[PDB]
Amino acid sequence: AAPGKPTIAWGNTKFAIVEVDQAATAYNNLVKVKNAADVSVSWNLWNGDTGTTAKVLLNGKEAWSGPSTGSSGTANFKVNKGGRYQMQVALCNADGCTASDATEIVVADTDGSHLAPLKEPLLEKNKPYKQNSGKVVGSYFVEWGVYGRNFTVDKIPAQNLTHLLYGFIPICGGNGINDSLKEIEGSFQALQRSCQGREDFKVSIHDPFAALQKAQKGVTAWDDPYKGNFGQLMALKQAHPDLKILPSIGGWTLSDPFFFMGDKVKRDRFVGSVKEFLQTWKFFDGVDIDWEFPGGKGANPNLGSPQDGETYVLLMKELRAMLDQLSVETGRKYELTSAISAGKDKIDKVAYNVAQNSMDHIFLMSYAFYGAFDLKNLGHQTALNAPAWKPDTAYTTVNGVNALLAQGVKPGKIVVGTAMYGRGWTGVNGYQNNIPFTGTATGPVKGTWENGIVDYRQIAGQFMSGEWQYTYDATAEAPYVFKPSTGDLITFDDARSVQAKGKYVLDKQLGGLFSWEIDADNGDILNSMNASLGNSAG
Amino acid sequence: AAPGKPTIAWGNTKFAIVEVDQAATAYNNLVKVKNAADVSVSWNLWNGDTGTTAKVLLNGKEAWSGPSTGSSGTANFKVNKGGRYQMQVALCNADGCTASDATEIVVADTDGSHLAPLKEPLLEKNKPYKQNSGKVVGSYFVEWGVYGRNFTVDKIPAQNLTHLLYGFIPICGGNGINDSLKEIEGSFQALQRSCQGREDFKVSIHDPFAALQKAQKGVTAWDDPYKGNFGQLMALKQAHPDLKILPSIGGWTLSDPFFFMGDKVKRDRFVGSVKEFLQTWKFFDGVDIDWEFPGGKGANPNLGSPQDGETYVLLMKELRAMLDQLSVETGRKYELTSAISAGKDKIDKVAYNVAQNSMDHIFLMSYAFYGAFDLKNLGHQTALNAPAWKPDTAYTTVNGVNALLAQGVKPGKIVVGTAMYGRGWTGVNGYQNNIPFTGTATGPVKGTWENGIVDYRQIAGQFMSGEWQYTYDATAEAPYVFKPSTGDLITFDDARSVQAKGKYVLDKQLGGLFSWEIDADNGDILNSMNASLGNSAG
Ligand SMILES: CC(=O)N[C@@H]1[C@@H](O)[C@H](O[C@@H]2O[C@H](CO)[C@@H](O[C@@H]3O[C@H](CO)[C@@H](O[C@@H]4O[C@H](CO)[C@@H](O)[C@H](O)[C@H]4NC(C)=O)[C@H](O)[C@H]3NC(C)=O)[C@H](O)[C@H]2NC(C)=O)[C@@H](CO)O[C@H]1O
Ligand SMILES: CC(=O)N[C@@H]1[C@@H](O)[C@H](O[C@@H]2O[C@H](CO)[C@@H](O[C@@H]3O[C@H](CO)[C@@H](O[C@@H]4O[C@H](CO)[C@@H](O)[C@H](O)[C@H]4NC(C)=O)[C@H](O)[C@H]3NC(C)=O)[C@H](O)[C@H]2NC(C)=O)[C@@H](CO)O[C@H]1O
Repeated sequence: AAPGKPTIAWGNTKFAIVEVDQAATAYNNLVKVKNAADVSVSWNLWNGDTGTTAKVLLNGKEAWSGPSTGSSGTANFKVNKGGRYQMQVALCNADGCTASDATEIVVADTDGSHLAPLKEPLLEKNKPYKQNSGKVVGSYFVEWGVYGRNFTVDKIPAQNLTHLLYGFIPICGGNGINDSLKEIEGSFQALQRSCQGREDFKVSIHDPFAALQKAQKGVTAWDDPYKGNFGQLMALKQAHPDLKILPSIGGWTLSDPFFFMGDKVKRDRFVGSVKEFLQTWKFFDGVDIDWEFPGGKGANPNLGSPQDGETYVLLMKELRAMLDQLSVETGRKYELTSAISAGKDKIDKVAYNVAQNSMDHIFLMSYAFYGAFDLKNLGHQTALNAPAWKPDTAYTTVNGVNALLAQGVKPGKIVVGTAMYGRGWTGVNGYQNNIPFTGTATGPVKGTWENGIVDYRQIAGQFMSGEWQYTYDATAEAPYVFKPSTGDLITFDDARSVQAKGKYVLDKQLGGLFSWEIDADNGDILNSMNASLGNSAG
Repeated sequence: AAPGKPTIAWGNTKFAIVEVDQAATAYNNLVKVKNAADVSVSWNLWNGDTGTTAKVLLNGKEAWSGPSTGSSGTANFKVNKGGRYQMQVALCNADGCTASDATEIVVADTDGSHLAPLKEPLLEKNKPYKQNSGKVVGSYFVEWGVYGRNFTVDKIPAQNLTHLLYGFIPICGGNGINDSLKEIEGSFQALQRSCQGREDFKVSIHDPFAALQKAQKGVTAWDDPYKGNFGQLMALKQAHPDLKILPSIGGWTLSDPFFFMGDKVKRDRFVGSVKEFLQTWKFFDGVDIDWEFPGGKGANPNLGSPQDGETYVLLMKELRAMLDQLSVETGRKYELTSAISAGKDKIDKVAYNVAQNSMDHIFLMSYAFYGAFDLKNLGHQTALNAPAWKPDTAYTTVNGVNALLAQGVKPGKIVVGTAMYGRGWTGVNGYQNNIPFTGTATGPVKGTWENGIVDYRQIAGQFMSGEWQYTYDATAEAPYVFKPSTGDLITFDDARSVQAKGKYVLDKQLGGLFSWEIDADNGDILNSMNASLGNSAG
């Protein structure tokens, strides 16, 4: 007669292809990529003949087989594809095979194949849009926003985006390489801990706790291998297979390392580490380079060289070559983007007409044109055009787009920036004809998280009432609120200025719109980005 | 400044003092009693000075301490008491100690200290009673009832009992020692597998899957160490701290080994294994001996000796001595009981007037007086008295009680048996004056699970309607149903006969009532046991 029916032993059923060390703070030790997950299963036979061969099946297919030598057995084998499997133990003899009931086993991987789709309801004022315009609709999500700002991946209105960028992936390096981090308490040290034993110029993760270990919706079980932002992004990719999720390298305080990349030894090491990062974290779809900025004038006053433009063009061509190789290895399309200054003095330091051939999209940072960093020359921080009182204004969106077009950049590559936050000053005084922008300020406006910067949510929630004046400048295409008693002035984007940017993109055949930063919107800004580009509601 | 605040690493938080091998079918390998659980905790420090000393606290008390030498650490230590603890990791230096948030850890033990109370709602017709009569209200639960009968520990109306007996714990032994098991397919083999490598005459668990591994309400997590009947009984003891839960050794098919216990070498080995079993499974409160029966005439026709009475008295005295020692070692009260034949021919083979001094209670099996085992001499199987048509009837409850009293047994030791099932015959014919008990039968009645035996639930649900006659014999104090067309006759207890037994117990100052078997009642029988003994509703 056939063997008796085995009973699968109680035991762990959760396994991973990319293992995470739960007691590691250095990136080198934190993740281990294997070619396959090590899986184990045991069984007991409470009644009958134990058979002569025991097998482990996954969805009916043999993953292991060996001699059946007693009432209990154990099998160890490898599983090289992530997902959930119905696993059975079958005992066979010449008279037949008898299979156990199935037990589900989970085989984790960083594409999120083991995870349920994170498909959460839209919050605040976000309304549903269908990405059918063919235009980019992007936004940045910040790693550290999960703490005070309490804005996690399950709160991103993901169906309303084509591109979701993660700021920021740091480049390892200590003294003289990431000195701009020292301006932020504990930040430089944090990177040195993450990069312990790791060469400089290789990428890492700045805050491994936020990126991978903090419990978040959908990834709360103790043995869920990937938690934090990366575990939720993987689940988000299961929910939105076409959303492009790009890791952004750099930003204001993590850009110093780019200034050393004129040394091809360092550049090659960096590019190779980006390739490894994408092989490790499969939910990511390319790389965004946010170098602020070629030529200097970024956070570090001691960096910047006339050689930076060349280095930027080389870097893009080599990134593209690496991504093209990864692309054919995997059958996937990988994207290469960059967030750049929108000021013509900085644009002119790079030959974008050449670099564009390596890039899918150029995220023109048409924001922060003005702000509390300059208390004497006030102006709209993210306007489309110059204002009527100063038609010579250098820093406007159109001027940055025009600088790119004048180099020969194709219009379709250019993605216009929208601000989901305002910049502002306090004590504004000595202005003429009721236009506060003609005076000078005494300091920054009180921000939501930091001086001189205010979330759009707070502008709409608190500064559109009481003594606050509201004006929409139709020449510049920019809103601003002003409190005459304290002289507080805030410049930002609102639904109408975003609609003007969107119409401008469609008229000039530009690539779409992107924003900084997603946690600060209440929905009004992203709704307008979507509507103004022609995306159908629903 | 004090050290930074550590983050407890994700990891297993469930540990056990008595470990269970998930891939073991032999009792020797299945459970491992340790003096303490091996616990482990790891931690990372994402910000700050790591301190110079790291400590693991349980409810604020140090369980481990060692030098803090880096950003991550691991501690291994022992916990010798079951329960749930709030565990913290603190990093200290001369300037202060900084403790992590707490993480609960579970330390399992077999008293059920790690489990939530299994306090389930009464089902079917069971109504709530308060054990305030001072009388025993007992019932047996069968290990194998969790399969076809689907009657699990969460279905026991536990608040309505003083004593819950578990049938049955087997005594290891193969050929010539447990031959009565061979009458049940796979049963003898099952015991040989459980007892592999274990000496004969030591106790074991007959079906380890039902007793410890089958998922049941309250004990379904893969890493819950104790599942099955024993895990639920532990949780039941957390819910009913005063309920006495006794393991019963023997029964109809596991009694053969007792017949060899005239050899003190074997008897001592048995008693020592009972002590070990109670040290291992702390939720149990003593031991019930169900030897059927001293003198033979049990399942095995080749066993029985005139020496059995002596062996029984010795066994009880030695069990009592072992329990008295365990009792003072633990501060607990342990009970020693026995289920015995109620026929005077069998009672007379034992000097109960002597054995009673070692026993807390005598469970008089005043049932199975008659049944399909004898097709020619029909009669009430569990009546209080003889019927009017045969006032010389030997097997009645009163006669068994009277045999005990005549030896000198104290009335308070005697617990009267009630049947939660009926016995019956088919083809009953040749009876006079409409009393079916005067005829003879052609075979057994069709049972619920086995021939000639019917659950009371089924008697009430199916055989109290249609062609079935119902009669209550007030002389005997016994109900019976009869189907004249097929000649099917069933004898059992009902609420009224149980009330007569209960009044009899109170009148004669007996110890209380017990029943066989709890899964077969729909609530009517246990309700009456409780009411008739004077227990207040509620
Ligand atoms: C003496 C003084 O008055 N000098 C003035 C100049 O400083 C000034 O030009 C503006 O200069 C500031 C630097 O202080 C600069 O603002 C940095 O701007 C970048 C964007 O280009 C920001 O970075 C990106 O966006 C967010 C923030 O918006 C970053 O946090 C993120 O890392 C980056 N990524 C993305 C995708 O957004 C920096 O955050 C920001 N830093 C500070 C300190 O604010 C403006 O870009 C400069 N503007 C131009 C047009 O160059 C000049 C012009 O107003 O006036 C001089 O007087
Ligand atoms: C030739 C023939 O006709 N002989 C008749 C005799 O057999 C007979 O006496 C009765 O004999 C049967 C044995 O066949 C016996 O029934 C065994 O009874 C015990 C209880 O005493 C049962 O065991 C316990 O209870 C349940 C069952 O009710 C068990 O399953 C459990 O293991 C035990 N524990 C508890 C707590 O309950 C046996 O299950 C049962 N076995 C069978 C096969 O049914 C009766 O006890 C005998 N009665 C007396 C008074 O001795 C005799 C009397 O009717 O008639 C002869 O003719």
